[PDB]
Amino acid sequence: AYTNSFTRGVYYPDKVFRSSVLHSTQDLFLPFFSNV
Amino acid sequence: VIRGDEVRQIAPGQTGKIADYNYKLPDDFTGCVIAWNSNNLDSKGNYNYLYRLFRKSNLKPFERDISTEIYQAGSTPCNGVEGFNCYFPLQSYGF
Amino acid sequence: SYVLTQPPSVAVAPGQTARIRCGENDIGSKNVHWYQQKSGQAPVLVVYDDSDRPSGIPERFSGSNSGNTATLTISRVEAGDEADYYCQVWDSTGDHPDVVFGGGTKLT
Amino acid sequence: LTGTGVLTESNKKFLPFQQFGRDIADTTDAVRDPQTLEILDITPCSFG
Amino acid sequence: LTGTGVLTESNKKFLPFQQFGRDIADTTDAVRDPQTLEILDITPCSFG
Amino acid sequence: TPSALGKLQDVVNQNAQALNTLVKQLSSNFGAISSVLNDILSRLDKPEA
Amino acid sequence: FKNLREFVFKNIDGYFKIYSKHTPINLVRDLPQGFSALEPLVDLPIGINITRFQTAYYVGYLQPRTFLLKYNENGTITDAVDCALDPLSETKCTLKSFTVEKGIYQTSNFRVQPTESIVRFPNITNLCPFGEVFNATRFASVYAWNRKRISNCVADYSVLYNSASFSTFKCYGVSPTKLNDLCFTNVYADSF
Repeated sequence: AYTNSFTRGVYYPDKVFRSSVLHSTQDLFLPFFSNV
Repeated sequence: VIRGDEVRQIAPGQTGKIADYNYKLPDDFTGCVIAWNSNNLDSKGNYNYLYRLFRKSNLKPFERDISTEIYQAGSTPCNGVEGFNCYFPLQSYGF
Repeated sequence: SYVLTQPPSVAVAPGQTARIRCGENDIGSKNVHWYQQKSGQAPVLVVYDDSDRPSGIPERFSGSNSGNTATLTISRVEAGDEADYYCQVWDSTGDHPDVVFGGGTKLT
Repeated sequence: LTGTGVLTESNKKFLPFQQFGRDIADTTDAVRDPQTLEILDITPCSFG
Repeated sequence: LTGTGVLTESNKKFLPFQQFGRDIADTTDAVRDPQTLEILDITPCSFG
Repeated sequence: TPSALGKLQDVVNQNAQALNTLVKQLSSNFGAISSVLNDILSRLDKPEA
Repeated sequence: FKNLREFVFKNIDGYFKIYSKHTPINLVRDLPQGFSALEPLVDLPIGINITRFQTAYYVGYLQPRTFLLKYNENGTITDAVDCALDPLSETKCTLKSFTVEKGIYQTSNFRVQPTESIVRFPNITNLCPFGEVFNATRFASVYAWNRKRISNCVADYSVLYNSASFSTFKCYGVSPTKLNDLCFTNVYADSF
C-alpha cells in the first residue's frame, strides 16, 4: 500500500513569531513529493 | 550520591564510570550541576546505597531502569544468579 | 640491589621451539636486550629491544616483556644456535649507573 | 532584556505557545503578559 | 585514524622507521599495516 | 626566452603560488596543536571541551 | 471516515516531546493536498530506553533536510521549499528567494557517503604496561632519568587522566579527549 503525499508535517521553525521574512532554517523536517 | 575521588567527572566534564553509567549529563550540556560535600548526612557504615558496575555502551542522559540488564561480551543472553562471562549490574556500596 | 638471574642450561630437539627466559622483579618497567656469543669469538646482538630484532638474524628469534618475565623464543631450532646468551637490563642502581649482565644460558 | 526605545501596543498574531521571540536581526519582537494582552516590538527612541 | 578513503597497494619502498607521512598540507598520505608489512596510500573518495 | 611570456608566467606563478601557499595555510597550525580536528572529536563529555 | 489525528514525538537526551493538531478528512485511503501544521504543548521525561512503540493513525520516518520559507505580513506559512528535492528547489534555496532568474547558479558540491566503519586493530589481547611503569617502587634522580620504550598496547588510555591520584595532568600538544581514541607509533616514559 503506497500513497503519494504532498507537504505533510510542515511546522514553524522556531517558537518565534515569524512574519514578512525569508527564513533559511536548515532543520529536521519531513521531505516533500514522496510516498507514505 | 558519589564518592570524593569521583567529583572530577562532573567538574569540568568527561565520560567515565559515574558519568556514563550512573548519572548521565548531555555531551553539549549547558545547565547547572548540583553538588555539595555532605559527609555528615550519608554517614550513619551506610551499606544500603547502590551503584551500577559497567555497561556495553555509554548511556544517554537521565536514564533510570530497575531491570535485570546484564553486562556480557558475547551475544548469547545469560540468566540466573551467575552467568558465563557476565557481570552483575546492581551492587551495594559502603560509606 | 638488582642482580640478573638466568638458568644454567636447556636442551631442545631440532626443528622445535625453545623457551629461554630472563625474568626478575619489576623487569617490565625496564628495557631488556639479548646477545649471542659463540665459543671463542666476539659477541653478536640478536634482539635489540623487548621484541624488536636487528638485521641479519631472521624471524626465528622473537621475544616479549610482560610482568616478571622476559622470555626469548627460538623457532625451528638448527645446529647453529648452540652458543651463549645474556640479558642486559640497564638500571640506575642507586644513582651509580650500571650495565648489568645476566648469568648466561647455554642452549644445546 | 534592556530596551531604549519608544513603547507602543501591537496587534500581532499570537498563541500562548508563541510567548517569546526575537527579530531576524535580533531586536525584541514577541512579548505577551497577563497584565496587558498586546504584543510589543521595541521601536528605538528615534535614534540617528 | 578516523577518515574516509579507499586504499590500494602502494608501490613506494619505505624504510621501516617510516610509518606515516606528512604531505605539503601536512595530512596523512601514506600508512603501513601492523599485521602484514605492506604499504598503502591515503586519498579520500570521489568528488563532483 | 621566457622574457616575453613572463608577464602571464608571473600571473600563473602568482596564482599557483597563492594556491600552493593556500595549501601551506592548510598545513599550518596558527597556534593550534595539529592541522587535524580529531583531537576533541572523541567520546568525552564537552560542556567546556 | 471523518477524522485524522497525528502527533510528533522526538526523543533526544531523554526528553519526550508532544506536538498537537487535529484535522478533518474526507478521503478514505489517499492523502489530501493540504498540510498539517502541528503546535507543541508539553514536553515530558521518560527515564527509559525506547526503541519500539505499539498501539485513524499514521506513522512517520524522519530524515534531515534543508528548508527555506516565506512569510506574509500577517504571520502565516504561505509556501515551503525542500532544498534537496530537485535541483530547482536547491537553486531556490541557494538564491534565498522563491523567484529564480535565467542563468547558471553554482549551488553546492558533493562527496561519497561511507558505508560502514572499518577498524584495523592489532589482533592481540594485552594490558598495556602503564599499570607496571607507574606502579614502580624505584624511581631515579632527575639528572639520571630512567627511559622505557613501550611497543604493544591494545588496551585503552582511560587510566591516564580520570583519577584523583593524578593531581597535575597538563597536556600541551594533545587533548585528553584524544587519549581514548588515537593511534601512535612510539611511547617513551621518563621517570624522576
